[PDB]
Amino acid sequence: DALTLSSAMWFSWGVLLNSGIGE
Repeated sequence: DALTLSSAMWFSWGVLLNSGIGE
């Protein structure tokens, strides 16, 4: 439930980070 939904929301943002520094 909220575990996969939570960690998931967290994963997306973690991508954005490495996606801005990584391009």
